[PDB]
This record gives sequence, structure tokens and C-alpha cells, in this order.
Amino acid sequence: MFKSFFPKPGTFFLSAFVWALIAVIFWQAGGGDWVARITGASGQIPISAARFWSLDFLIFYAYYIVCVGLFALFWFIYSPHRWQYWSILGTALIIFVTWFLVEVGVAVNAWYAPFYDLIQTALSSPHKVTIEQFYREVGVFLGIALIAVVISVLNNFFVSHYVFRWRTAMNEYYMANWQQLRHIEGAAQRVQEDTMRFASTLENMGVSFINAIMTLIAFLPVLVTLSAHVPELPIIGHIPYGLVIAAIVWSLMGTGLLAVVGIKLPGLEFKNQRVEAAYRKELVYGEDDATRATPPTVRELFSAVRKNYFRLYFHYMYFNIARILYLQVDNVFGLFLLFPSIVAGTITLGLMTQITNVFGQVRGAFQYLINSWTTLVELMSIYKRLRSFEH
Amino acid sequence: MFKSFFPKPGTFFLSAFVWALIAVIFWQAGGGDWVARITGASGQIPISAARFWSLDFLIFYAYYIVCVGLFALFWFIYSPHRWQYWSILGTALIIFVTWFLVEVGVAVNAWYAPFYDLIQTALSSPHKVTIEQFYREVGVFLGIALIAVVISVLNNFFVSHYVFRWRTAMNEYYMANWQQLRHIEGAAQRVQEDTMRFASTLENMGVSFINAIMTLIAFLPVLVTLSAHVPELPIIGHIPYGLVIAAIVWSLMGTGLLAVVGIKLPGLEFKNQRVEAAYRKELVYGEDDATRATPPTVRELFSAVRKNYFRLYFHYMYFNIARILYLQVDNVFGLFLLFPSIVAGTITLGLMTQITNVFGQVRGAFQYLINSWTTLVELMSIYKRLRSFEH
Amino acid sequence: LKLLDSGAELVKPGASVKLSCTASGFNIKDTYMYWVKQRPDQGLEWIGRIDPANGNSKYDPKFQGKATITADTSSNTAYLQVSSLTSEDTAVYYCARWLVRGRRGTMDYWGQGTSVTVSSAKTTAPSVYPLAPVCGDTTGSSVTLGCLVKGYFPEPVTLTWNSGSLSSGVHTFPAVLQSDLYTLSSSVTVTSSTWPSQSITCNVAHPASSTKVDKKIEPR
Amino acid sequence: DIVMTQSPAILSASPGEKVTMTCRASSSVSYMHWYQQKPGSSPKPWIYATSNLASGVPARFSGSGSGTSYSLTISRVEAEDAATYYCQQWSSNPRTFGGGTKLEIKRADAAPTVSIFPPSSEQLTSGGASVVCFLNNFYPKDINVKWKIDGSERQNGVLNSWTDQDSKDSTYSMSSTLTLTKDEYERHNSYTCEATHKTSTSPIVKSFNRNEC
Repeated sequence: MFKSFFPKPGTFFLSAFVWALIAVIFWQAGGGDWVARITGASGQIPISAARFWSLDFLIFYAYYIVCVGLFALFWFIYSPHRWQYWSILGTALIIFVTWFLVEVGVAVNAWYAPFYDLIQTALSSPHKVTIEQFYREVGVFLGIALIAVVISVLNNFFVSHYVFRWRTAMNEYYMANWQQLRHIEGAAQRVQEDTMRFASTLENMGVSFINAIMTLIAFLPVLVTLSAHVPELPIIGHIPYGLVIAAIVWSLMGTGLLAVVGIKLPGLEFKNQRVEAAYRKELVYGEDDATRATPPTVRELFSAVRKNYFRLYFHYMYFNIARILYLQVDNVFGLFLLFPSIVAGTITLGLMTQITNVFGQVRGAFQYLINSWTTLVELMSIYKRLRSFEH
Repeated sequence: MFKSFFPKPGTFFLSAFVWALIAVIFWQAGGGDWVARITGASGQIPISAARFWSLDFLIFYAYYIVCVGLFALFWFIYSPHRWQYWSILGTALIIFVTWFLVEVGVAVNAWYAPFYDLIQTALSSPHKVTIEQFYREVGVFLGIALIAVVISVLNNFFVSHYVFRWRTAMNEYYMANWQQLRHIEGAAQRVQEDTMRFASTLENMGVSFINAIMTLIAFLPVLVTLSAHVPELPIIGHIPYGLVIAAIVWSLMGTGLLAVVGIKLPGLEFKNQRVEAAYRKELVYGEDDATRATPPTVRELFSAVRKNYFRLYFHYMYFNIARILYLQVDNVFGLFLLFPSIVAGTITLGLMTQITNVFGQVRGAFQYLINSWTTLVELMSIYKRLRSFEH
Repeated sequence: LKLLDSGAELVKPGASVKLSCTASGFNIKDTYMYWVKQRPDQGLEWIGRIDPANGNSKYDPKFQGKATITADTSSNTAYLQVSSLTSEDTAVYYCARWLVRGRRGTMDYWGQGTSVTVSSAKTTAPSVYPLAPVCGDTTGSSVTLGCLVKGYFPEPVTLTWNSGSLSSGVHTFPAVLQSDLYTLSSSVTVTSSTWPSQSITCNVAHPASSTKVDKKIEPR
Repeated sequence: DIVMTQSPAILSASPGEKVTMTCRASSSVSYMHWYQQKPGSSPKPWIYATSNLASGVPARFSGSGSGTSYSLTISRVEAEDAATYYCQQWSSNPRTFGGGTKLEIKRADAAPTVSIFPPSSEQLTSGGASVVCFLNNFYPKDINVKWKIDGSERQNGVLNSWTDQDSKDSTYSMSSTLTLTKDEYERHNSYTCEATHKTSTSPIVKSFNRNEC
């Protein structure tokens, strides 16, 4: 969000946000599908990897292109810039490819139903299946996996290049004004590594957040249309949208109660950082001078690094009991909701696995906030250091 | 492997190796199980979480204590040390807890079969099951998961403390001898950062590797005793040991071939480190004194930082196509070996899941080398820097 | 292929019976082995099946609790056990075999069937008589002779003419029941030059009570 | 239960002609087979899954269809194909057979031959007497027989059995038996077995004399 990259870090982000909201409101619920009325959008969707050329998708490709084109054009005219192509359109393309990979996930999900139905028939009545059907199932699965491989490789290439352009941009901006910036302590260190660490970390966290929201939004309608085969929840009885309610509560409440019981940790980490840095500086004097060693003071500084840095090792069992309990109970809470339905024999092996996989995919793609802890330790420190290193 | 901690970094590691191998050979094949003849070793093992006190496990606990006690006594009397208790017994206990968690994994795997067999029976005939049986199944699973949670939490606490004790040991050694060590440039960076980074990275890599080997040894016999049901593999035909051979080949060739296609990478990483350091060091001089800016010079240095920093993003597609292909085929290779056996109707839903889970757990425990780039990038740099920082 | 069903079997009301069907020429691990019942109303019914490779069975829900099917892959065989026989279990039971793995050739082959008769009366032995034409009837170019067996129980009875050497021009009628007795006849039509020029006789055998009687059709 | 309804339950033909039968299900089946049972023998497939002919059988048998209505066609019926044809569905796990349609073969008319056999000599010793009259090689299958004693009508105490249709010449047969004790047999002199048939409007009569022999 600096000045050299990203035309104006003020109105740009707000304008982009409200424009995204306007476009989504027009398409999703305001009845955008009536463009599918003008053209012959059949609305029926295959299961193989021939999914991604039918008009049902191709319309959406065209509409995404048009929205980004208009938004980028306005800013090209209103406030010109140098890295404008990377800054606007590269971000557009990264958003779009992330959505595409989510769609691949949905396709493989919808494929698990026929395969397992076939296996159930092959186990219960062996004269109805012949092996070529198994081989065709494997054929279509590999048909999808190939497209997943190619897109993933190309996307990683592009993301890395975009990040390096961020680095070269803020490097040029800082190094153009070296002389006024010359006398601050440790200029070389900042302009040598903080630029890369800040850019790379910000990229990774932004992508992870958008990933989580898109997985959730893409998987809710499946559960809405598939919750008709599970009338009764295990104990509470009958609830109109039992499945969707249970999924939302479990996932979101799990993350919420996980990230509110471990809230004290950032302060302790920052305190440890500060005391270690004080020890560093105190030693630095003892490197050129003579009367700075002072074994007593070095002992006191080390004891400060010790007593203080056990509190972190202790207020961490609290955050590791909760995470393990949640991550273990989740292995069977997904299948705990289908006991009365299984006993009554309403679902078939194949709506069991599709639902279990829905829950598994939502959980496995919501793994960020137990591994996106970085935003609490270094990136804040790097932003504050590099802003205060700028008058 | 320093002199402060781990009494003697010389004969010690050879001694540990030869003793571990001798004890393993005596127990496994030499028929040490005649201790099982002295006692009333029943040899039949339940599936509940009363598994971990029957005599078959208890003999093993006592035997492990005897071995480590003898090996500890010999080095407690041959040549003493200051941190001997930590350096010997702490490492013994860490290894033991890793083995124990592998055993918990095996227990859950052995639980998978009756549950899914009960589900198959329930689906095929609504007239045989009642909900109490399902509640009991989930009961035994939670019975095991409780013990897994407790052990895992306590283990994390202990390993973090032991690592801190390593750090304080080498810090004491380095600060005891400062006067000679004072005059080496950049010593403060060394004594403040290199020690902690070194200890933590070493611990992590070592534990990951031992976990991998122990998983392999723990799961081979199950595959041997369960391959009596799958005689004929699909294409080659009939092989005496189809499953074990296929599992070993897939896992070990997957890793070996995946880490030979990506062999050039550490050289490129080192070169990038060198050119980054050169740019940094040049920038330090221009901080404190006369102009030393030289825009032509900074442009030359940056172009060298660039051109040699793109080649890493290009000799790195070769390593992602292979990895993604392997990882995406693996999802269905486990189930591709059981088409003819399902058709022949020998394996039932519940002996299929055991096999799928065996393959999945071996794969999920052989993931380290995709995350082992750190030890090929930063650990050797730290070791070379910190040894070269000693006369 | 060859399937060899057991022999006929008469039983007492309320008892139970065990039947067998041995398969030679293939390995019963590759097939089903179901059973089928055909009451004298020629309609056919289904009883149950079994997969010998793992040992599952499935039954017609009306017939569940009455008759059970078990197999034994050691010596290729299947068995069906019917219990509580009543007046409505006079039928014929056919095994079979359906290929399910290794498809080639006739995909269904039916055994021979074992008549089962349930009632209270006891056995009896047959009584055979020759049949001769009346006097003065030898003006035609061909003559007909007959052999009559009367008053036996239960089925079946095997009748043969000249130990099977006379297989042309012979008619044999189905049996009928009359007050716990059965009766069937036969007829042979031969050229008038053959008789009484060449000896002729009807061979009858009844395995139920071990009867083997032969009589020659001596001209009046 | 998928209830298979099968029609027509009686059929007729002549050599060289063509015939059809239909086994209409009661829901989706997709799996059917067609059998053929001859008299006193066990059944035998013709068509597997309604198209694939089984091992070597004459190529005139074939059938087709899909959904819930199927048909079987016999290209040129001949003298060897008097039988009863069943149908079997298969797509459930109870399995339901069909009804069967006895098939006939027509031919030009033929007149029977009648024979009479008096009680045998060994029958005389037994304490009971028996008299029988045979009927051979006639078509079609409808016939009635008459018993007269000395020209006096007598009806009751009779047993009859029809053979099934022959398999090389397409004819029939019939047996009639009248069993009496010694007392009444010795009291009369003339016996006669009589029958009428579509071949001729004149009754066919066979008789014998007790006194002559």
C-alpha cells in the first residue's frame, strides 16, 4: 500500500471494494442470470472436464472481463501511473485464478457421488458391474486433475514475478531519495531486506483470506440443495436447514473460540523481541570498546531474556489443548450427524462420502488462522519499523 | 554437536548408533520375545484404549528403560559433563514419545475396520442395527483420542524447554571466552541469532526424520498380514507380495525421484545469498561517510541482484510439475490397486478403508522432504558461518 | 458341465429334508448357485441364492424362515434345507449356476430336479400284465401290443421295451392317481411279419421297493 | 416385486410362418432373459439380456426391445419347436418369472387308429379284470370316447391320459381304461370302445366277442 505502487493507496482500495460489492449484488441475487435468458444457456452441467466450455461458464468469463475492464479504465484515465499495468491487472488476474481453482475443487466433489454408488453396487450384486466402468471413472478423474496441474504451475510463476515487481518499485522510490534518508541508522538493513519480507508476506496473507471466503461461498448452495436427504439431526430432532446451520456454527465458532482463547500471545512475543534487541545493542558496545563487557550486566540481561521467555512457553499449553481437541473431534463430528439417517437407510454410500468431503474441504481450507499467525509477530513489526524509518 | 552440551561429540554418536542397532537386532529377529515366554504374554491385543496396559506393551516399557539406563550409566562414568542429564535423558524421552504417538496412529487404523463394516451391514439391511452400537463405536474412538491429546501437549512443552537449554549451554560457552572472540567482526550477530536458529532448526529436522523411519517400520507388518486378501494386481497379474512391494516402491521412488529432479536448487539459492550480501555490504559504506553512492555502481549491483534472481523462478517450474502430478495421482493410486479384488469379492468395505488409510498415513508422514528445503538452505549457511566464526 | 442332483425322496409331514447339487467341470468360486421350485401348476418360483466366494445369501421374503441355503467350496456343493413340510410342498427343485466372473459361453445351466412327495400312506409294489390281441386279428400288415402296470406308490417307474433295443413306434402315457394308486400303460406297433416271429417283452423296474419284473407277451 | 404380465397365453402356427410373444414388465427392468422348456425336461436360455444369443442355437430365435416392453420372434417355426416359453427379470433381489405360452404346430387333419385288449389271463387270477382301448396318431387334440356293454351304455369308473404333442410328426394319443371285478365281467358277452372326431361324421367302433375266445 505504498505510493509508488498502487496509484493512490487512499481512494483506490475503497473504490475497488464498493465496486466489487456492486457487481456481486447485480449478479448473484439481483437476477443477473437473465443474460442467460438472452442467450441459450441450457443450465445443465456435465461432470467430466468438459465442464469449463459450456455457455453456463463462458458467460461468467465474459462478465468478469467486462467488470475489470471498466474499473481499470476509469483509473487509467483519472490518475496515471508507471506500474499501473501490474498494479491493477495483475491483481485482477490473481483473484480470478484463485476462483478457478476453487471451481476445480467443486467439480471433484461432485464426482465422488457416482463412483461410490458404483462401488456399493459392485459389492452388493456382482453381476451388474464390469471392470471397464471402473476404468472409465478413473479416466474422467485424471481428465480433471490434468487441468488442475497446469493452472497451478502457471499461477505460481506469475505470483512470484508480481511480488518481485513490488520489491523493485519501492526500492526505486527509496533509493531515489537517499541523501535526505542517508543518516538514519541502519538504512542498508531496511532497504536490503525489509522490502522483500513485507511484500512477500502481505501477498501470502491476502491470497489466503480471499481463498477462505470463496471456499465458503462456493460450498453453501451445495449443502442447501443436498440437505433434503437428511431430515433429522441426531438429537435436536427436526430443523428446516439442519445441515447448513450445523456446518456454519461448527466451523465459524471453532475458529472464533480458538482465536479468542489465545489472545494474550502477541504481547508476549513482542516483549521477547524487545528485550532480545536490548541485549543485542548492549553487546554491540562491547564489540569495539574495552570497558563494556561487564559480566554482571551480561548476566542480568540474560536473566531478563530467561524469566520473560518462559511465560510464552507456558501460556501456550492453553492454545494447544484447544487446537488439538477441535482438530480431533472434527474427525468424527462430520459423520456424527448421519446416524439416524443411516439407520433408517435413506442415504446411499455416495451421499455419505459427498457430505463428508464437503465438511472435510471446508475444514482443510479454513486452516489459515492456525498458520496465518504471522500477521501477529513479524509483519506488524516490519510495517512499523519501515514506516518509522520514513519521516 | 558442540562441546558444552552432548558430552563428547566424537565417539558419542558412534556409540549411540551401534547400541541402537544392536538392541533392535536382538529384539526383532533374535527372538527376544522369549521374555514373553517367561511371563504370561497372551499375545492377543484389544482395540479399546485398554490396549496400552496389557502385558505385551508393559514388557516393552521395562525393556526400554533397561537399555537406556545401561547406555546412560556408561557415559556417566566414562567421562562426566555438566549438562549430562539433559543431553542424555532428554533425548531418550523425546525418541520414546515419538514412538508412542506412532503407536496411537496404528491403534486408530486398526479401529477403522469394524466401524465401516457395521455401516455396510446397516445400509444393506435396515432391519439389523440400532443406534446404541454406533454410539459405542464413537465411544471407543474418543477413549483413544483423549490419551493422544494429553501426550501431544506435554511433549510440545518438554521439547521447547530442552531446546532452550541447548541455547543457554552454547551461549555460556561462547561468553566464557569473549576476549579472544571479541575482535571477530559481526560477533554480536553471531552470539545473538545464530545459536537459537541453529538449535531450533536442528531439533525440527531430526525429529521429522526419525518420525518418518518409525512410521515405515511400524506399518510394514500390518500390510504383510493383510495382503492375504489381495492376490492379483491389475496389470502385472499375480505377485506373492503385491501390496508390500507396491507400497514401498510408490513411496520411496516417489520421494527419491522427486528429490533428484530438483537437485540444482541449493546451488542457485547459495548464489543468490552471495549477491544479496554483496549489495548489502556496499550499501553499508555509503551510510556513514562521504558520497559512496555512485548511481552507476548501484545500478550494476541491482542488475546483478536481478538477473541472478530470475533464474531461480525458472529452474523451479520443473520441480512443481512433478510434485503436483505425484500428489494428485496419489489420491486414487491407493484405490486403483483394488479393482480386480473388489470384483472377485474377497475384500469388503472395511478392509478397503484400512488399506486406503495405511497408504494415506504413510504419505502424510513422508511429506517432510517437500518442507526440508530449509535444512538445505539456511542450516548449512549457519553452520559454516558459526564454525568459521571460531579460530 | 455337469450338475448331478440327488434322487427322489418321500418324506413324512412335519419333518425336514436336505438336498444336494454337486458341480463338476468348473470351480464354484466363480458363480452363484440359486434354487428354483416348480409346483405342478407349471409356474416357476424363486427361492434363494448364494455367492460361495465369501458366503452371502439372499432370500425371497415370502420364503424367509422356511428354507436355508448353505454351501461348501471344499467339495463343490450346495444344499437347501426345507423344514415343516406341509401338503403344499409337492414340487420339483432345480439348482443352477450363473456366471459372474469370467463370462464366456452359456451363462446359465440348470440341473435335473428331485421330485419331493409328502403324504402319509405307505409304499406298495407294482403288478405287471401282458396284453395280447384277440383271435383272428392277424389280417393286417402291422400289429400293436401293450404292457400294463397297476397299483404302485410312489413315483417314479421306469419302463423299457426289449432293454431299449426297440425305440421306434412306442408310446407311453403319463401316470394318473386313483385312491393312493397309480397306473400307466404302453404300446408298441410293429410289422406283422415281426410277430410272433421274433420274441418281444416289456422290461419294468421300480427302485423304491426294489422290484424288477419282466414278462413276455405270449400269443394266445 | 416387479410383476411380469405375459401374453398371449396360447399360440398357434404352421411351418414356414412367423410368430411373436411379449413379456411386458411393470416398471424399469433393463435385464431380461428368455427360456424354453420342453415336456419333462429342464429349461434352457436363448437370449441373454434380450439381445445376445447364447451358445449354438439355430439362428431363427431373436428378440429385442428396451424400457418395459420386449418381444421374441421365431423366424420359421418347424416341427421341433413345441415347448413352453418363460421370461425372467433380474433387476431386483427377489426375482420373478413369467407365465409361459404353450406353443403349438398345426398340420393337416389325421384320423386315429383304435385297438381293444381284453382282460389278460394272469389278470383273471388276480380277482380283478381290466379292459383298455388305445388311440394313436390323431390331430387335433379334442376327442371323446364311449364305452358300451352288450350295447348297453356304461360311463363311470374310467381313467384317461393324453400324451403331449409328438415332436417329429405333430400328433397325439389317448388311453382309456375300464376296470371291473370278475362277477360283472363274466355276466356279459360283447364290449365296445367308441369315439367320434372331426375327421369323419361317422363313429369309429371296435368290438370283440367274449364267447369266441
